Amino acid sequence: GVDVFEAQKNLVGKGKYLNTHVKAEDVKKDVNANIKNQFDIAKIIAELMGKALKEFGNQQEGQPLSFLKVMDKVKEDFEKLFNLVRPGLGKFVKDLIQSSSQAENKITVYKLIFDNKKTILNLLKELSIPELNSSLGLVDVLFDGITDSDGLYERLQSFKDLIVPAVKTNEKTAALSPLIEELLTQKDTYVFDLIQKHKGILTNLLKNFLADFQKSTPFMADQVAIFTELFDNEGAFDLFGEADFVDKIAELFLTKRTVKNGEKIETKDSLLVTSLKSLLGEKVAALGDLLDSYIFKNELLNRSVEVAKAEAKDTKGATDYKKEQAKALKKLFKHIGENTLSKTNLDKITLKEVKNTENVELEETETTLKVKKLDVEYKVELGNFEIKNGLIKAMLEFLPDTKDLETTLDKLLFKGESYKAMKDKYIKEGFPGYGWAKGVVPGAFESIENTFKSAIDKTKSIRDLFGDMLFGNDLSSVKETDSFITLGGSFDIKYGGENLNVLPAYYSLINSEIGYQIIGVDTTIDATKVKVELKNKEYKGKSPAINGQVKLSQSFFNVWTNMFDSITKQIFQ
Amino acid sequence: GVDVFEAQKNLVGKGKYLNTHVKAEDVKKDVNANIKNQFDIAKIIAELMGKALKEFGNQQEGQPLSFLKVMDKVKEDFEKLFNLVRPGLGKFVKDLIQSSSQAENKITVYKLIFDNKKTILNLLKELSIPELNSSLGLVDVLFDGITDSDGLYERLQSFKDLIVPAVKTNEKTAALSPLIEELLTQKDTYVFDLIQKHKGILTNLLKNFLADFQKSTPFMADQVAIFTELFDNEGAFDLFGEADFVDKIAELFLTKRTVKNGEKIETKDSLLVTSLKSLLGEKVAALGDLLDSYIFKNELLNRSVEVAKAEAKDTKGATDYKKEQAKALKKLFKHIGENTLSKTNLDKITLKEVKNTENVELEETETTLKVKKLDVEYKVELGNFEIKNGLIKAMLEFLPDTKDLETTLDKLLFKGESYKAMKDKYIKEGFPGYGWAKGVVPGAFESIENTFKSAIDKTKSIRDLFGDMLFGNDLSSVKETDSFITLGGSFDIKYGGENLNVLPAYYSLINSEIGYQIIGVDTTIDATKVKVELKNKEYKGKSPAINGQVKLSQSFFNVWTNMFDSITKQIFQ
Repeated sequence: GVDVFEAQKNLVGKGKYLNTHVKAEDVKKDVNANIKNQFDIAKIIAELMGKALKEFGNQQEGQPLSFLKVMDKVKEDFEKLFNLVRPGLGKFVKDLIQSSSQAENKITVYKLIFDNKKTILNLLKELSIPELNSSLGLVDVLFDGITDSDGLYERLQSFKDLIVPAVKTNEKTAALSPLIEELLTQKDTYVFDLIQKHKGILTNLLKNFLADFQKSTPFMADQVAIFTELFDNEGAFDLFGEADFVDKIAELFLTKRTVKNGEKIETKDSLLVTSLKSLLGEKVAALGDLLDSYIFKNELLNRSVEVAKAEAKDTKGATDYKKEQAKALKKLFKHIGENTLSKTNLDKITLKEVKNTENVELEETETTLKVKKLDVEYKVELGNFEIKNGLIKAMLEFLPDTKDLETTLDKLLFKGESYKAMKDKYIKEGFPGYGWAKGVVPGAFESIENTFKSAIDKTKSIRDLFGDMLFGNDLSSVKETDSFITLGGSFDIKYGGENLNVLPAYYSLINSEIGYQIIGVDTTIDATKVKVELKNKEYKGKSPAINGQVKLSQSFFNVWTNMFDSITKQIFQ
Repeated sequence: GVDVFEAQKNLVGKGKYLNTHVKAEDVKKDVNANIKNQFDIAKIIAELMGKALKEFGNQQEGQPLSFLKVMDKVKEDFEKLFNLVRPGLGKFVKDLIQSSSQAENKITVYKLIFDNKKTILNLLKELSIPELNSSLGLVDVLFDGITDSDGLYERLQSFKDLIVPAVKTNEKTAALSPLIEELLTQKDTYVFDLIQKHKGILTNLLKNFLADFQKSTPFMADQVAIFTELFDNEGAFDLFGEADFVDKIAELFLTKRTVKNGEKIETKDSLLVTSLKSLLGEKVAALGDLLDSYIFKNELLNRSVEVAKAEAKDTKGATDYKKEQAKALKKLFKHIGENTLSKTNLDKITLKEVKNTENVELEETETTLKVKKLDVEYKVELGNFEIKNGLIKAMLEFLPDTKDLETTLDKLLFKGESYKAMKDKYIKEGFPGYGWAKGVVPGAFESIENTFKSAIDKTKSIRDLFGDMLFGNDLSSVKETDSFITLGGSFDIKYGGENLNVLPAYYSLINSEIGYQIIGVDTTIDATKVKVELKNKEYKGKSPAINGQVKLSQSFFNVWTNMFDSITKQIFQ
C-alpha cells in the first residue's frame, strides 16, 4: 500500500476520493459537532465524577463499596460518554464495567467480545503498536460463521491448540501466557476479575507502558511519576475487584509506602506528598517548612504505615487514622458530588452557538483541499457555577486540627534561616545611626517576636488560620451552603482560519475507516467576559486566629483575595 | 647680650653659674614641689569654684550678685591660688579683685600698682610681646624716690605731658589713648570699673588677641571660638561690674544672639548650642535630631531673644524663661558648690609622697648639666569623691520637661532617613523567601512601630527618659544625696628619667630672674588602680518611660552602664 503521503496523492485532488466524499455542509456540521461533542463529553465527565462521587461519599462507614459496584450506578453515563467520544463505543464500555464479580449483572468476556466485535476492532486498530495488526488478520476468520458467544467460545477452544503455542513462543507475550490461558479455560471469564487476579503481570506491563510514556512525555512527567508510584504495588490493582475505593484510594494515595525489603525504606511517604514535593519543588521555600509541619506530617495525608501499632498498641480512637482519613475523603466526595459537580450545578453551563450559519466552502485544485473561510464561535455561559463552601472546606479539614499554632508559626517566621541571620547581625552590631546601643537590640527583637506570638490564638489550629485566609469569617461561622467562588459570564471559542488545508486522517493501524483533518485551525479560547468572584471578599470573622493590633489573619485574607484577583486576571482569562 | 643659646655657653659648664647655683637637694625639693604645687593649685581651683559657686547658687531670686561681689567672699583663696602659682603673686590678685565698685573695700589703681610693683614687673616681663620692654625701661626711674601711692600718682601726673603724646603717636596704643587718660585723670581709678566702662576698646583688643590665639592654637579652636563669640558683644564686659553673674552668664552663654543689623541674623542661636554643634559635628547623626528637638530648641539653653514679646505680649509664668533658666543655673551652681566641689568632698583627695628619698645627683661636664637619675612618684588617692545626684540631675533639669515624648521618639526612630528607606524597600518588594506576600508588609511595619510607640509613657518627658538612662530609678524616686559616680582608689605620678638635661629657663622678656628646666621628664600618669563606680548599676525604677515587654529605658540604662564602663576603661585609666 501507500504509507501516509503516497496516499495523499490518489486520495485528494480535483475529483478524487476525499474531495468528492467531503462536502461543505459536511465540513460545517462536523466542525460544529466537534465543539458540541467536546463540550458534551466534558459535561458528562464532570457529572460522572459527581454521580459516582456522590455514591462514594454517601456510603456508610464500615460498608465496603468497590470501584465497580458504583460503576454500575453510573454505567449508562459511561455509555453516553463513550457514545460521544467515538460513535458505536457505547455498548462496549457499559458492558466492560459490568464484567466483574462486583457488578450487579455479570456478563462473560465472550459476551463482552462477540457483541461489540467491531468496536473492539477499531480500538485495537487505534493502538500505537504495529505488530498487533498481525494478530488482527485472523479476527475476521475468527468471527466467520458465528451466531452467538457460545460458538465463539467453541471456536476459540478449537483454535487454542495453535493460539497458545504462538503466544508462548513470542517473547513479548511470553509473560502474557497465563492470561489467554483462562481466556480459553473458563466460559465465565470476566475482564476485571482477570485484572484483579493477574495482578503481577498486569502491573508489569502497566509499569513498562508508563515508563515508555515518561520517556515520551516529559511535560506531564509528574502525572506519570505518580501513576508509576501507584502501580509499583501489586495491591494497587485491588481497586478493580472486591474492595473499598474510598478506602483503597486512601491507602494508596494518602498513605506512607514501604516498598522495599533491604533494611527499611518506609520513609517513602505517600503519593500525594511526593506529588506536592515534585510540583512544589522550589516555588515556595520559607512556607515549605509549614508544608513540612502540616502537609508532610499529617496522618490524613501521610498515614505512617506500621507506626500506629508501634507506641500505642491499644487502638485509641485518635490513633486509628485509617477511618478518620477515610471519613474526610468521604466528606470531600460528598461535597464534590452533590454540591459542586451535581446535575443542578452543572446544568448552568450552556454551550450556545453564535453564528453557525456561514457555509464552509471547499476549494479543490490538484493535490489540495482547503477550507475557504472557517469561522465558528461558541459561547460557553458559566451561569452561576457556585463552588460552595465544602469543596475547599473539606480540604481544609484534611489539614490537621492540632491546636499547636504558636510553635509552628514561631518556627516559620522567627526560627528560620533568614530572620535568624538578621537577628545575629543586629545583635553583634548594626542599628544604623545608633551604633552604641547594642544592649537595646535584645529588647527590640524580643517584643517584635513577642507581640506576633501573643496574637496567635491558643485555641486555633491551622484549619482556622486557613479558614481566615480563604473564607474570611471563622470556620464554625462559615456556612457550607454559601458559595466560596462563583463563575459568571461566558467565554468564547473562535475556531477560525483561511485557506486551511483538509487532508485525510487515518487510524493507528491499517483500517478501512478514514476521517479528515483540518490543520491549522486557530482555536482562540477568548476566556474574557468571565467573572470568577469571591463571594466572601470581606473579613466577617469575630474570633480571628491572629487578631489584635497585629491582625494577620485579616491581612492574610486580604493577601489571598488580591492574589486570587491576580490569578483570575493572568492564569484565568 | 646673648639671646637664648649663646647664654647657654657661659651659664652652664663645669664650675659656671647654673652648675654652681643649682644643688642636688635643690633639684629634688623643686621637683617634689612641682607636683605638690600642681596638686595644690588644682585643689584650690576646685574649691574656688565650689566656694564662689555656692554663693552664686544660694543667692535669692531677684537679688543681683555680681561676678566681683562674690570674688571678695573668696578673695583670700585667690591669693592662696596665686601665691602657689607664682611666689609673691598673692597680694596682687587679692588686690585686683578688690579694685571695683562692687568690692566691699575699694582700693585705687595706684594702691594696686605701687604696693606690688615687683609682681607687676614680673607679669609684664612674662608677656609675649617684646616691645613692652621699651615701656619697661622707665619703670625703675618711675618708682625712684616714692614712699606712697600719692607720690606715684603725683609723679605720673608730672610725666603725663610726655607719656600721653607717646601713647597717642603709637598706632598700636592709639586706640588705648582714652584708658591711660583717666589713669592720670582720677585718683580713685579702679581696674574693673575701667574695664566695664571702656567696653568697646577692651573688647577690640580681646577679639584681636583671641583671633591671634586661634591662628596660633588650632587644637583648642572650639574654646577660642566660644570665647570670640562671647566677646563679640560689648555687653559681655558687664560681668566685671554691677550686674548679676548668674544672670549675665545665662544671657551670654544660654541665650540666642542677634549680633547684626543688615536684615536679621537672630538665628545665630546661643553659645552653648554652637559649642555643642562644633563638638558634636558629625560624631552622632541619628540622635542629632534629638539634640535638635531637646537641646537646640529649649528655652533654658536657647532663650530665643525678642520672641518672648512676639506672640504672648502678656508675660505668662512659663513664657518668661529668663528666670526659670536662671533658677536652673542657680540650682546647678548650688550642687556643684556644696555637694561636689565642697571642702568636705575635696578633702578626700590626698597627694601622698611614695619614695621622695632618692638624691637627684647632678653630673657636670663642659657645657652640660644632667640629672643622674630622677625618679619621684606621688599617689593621688581619690578616696570616695562622691559625685552626688544633682551634678547631673540639674543638667537633666536643664532639658525641657515637655511631655511630648511620643512624637519626638517616633521621629527619631521611625520617621528618619534610614528607617523610611527600609520601609519603602520592604513595601515595594522584599521579605526574602516570601516574595508574594506584599500586602502583609503594611501590617508588619505598623505593629513594629505601634508597640514601640505605645510603650512610651504619655506622662514622661525627656527628663524622665534621661533619668532612666542614667540614674536607673525614676527621677522623683532618685535621692539627690546619693552618689551617681564614686571615684575610689589612687593613681600614680611617675616623674622619671635618666641623663636628663638641665638648662636655664628665662622669662618672656629681658629679666634678671632666671629658673632652670629639666627637659625630657617622663611624666607617667599611671591612672590605673582607680575605680569610677556607678552606685546605681541596676534598674530600680517602678514607672519606666518605655516600660512593657519592649522595655527600652531599662535597655538604655544597661547600654549607658556598659558604655560608662568602656569609657572608664579606655578614656580613663
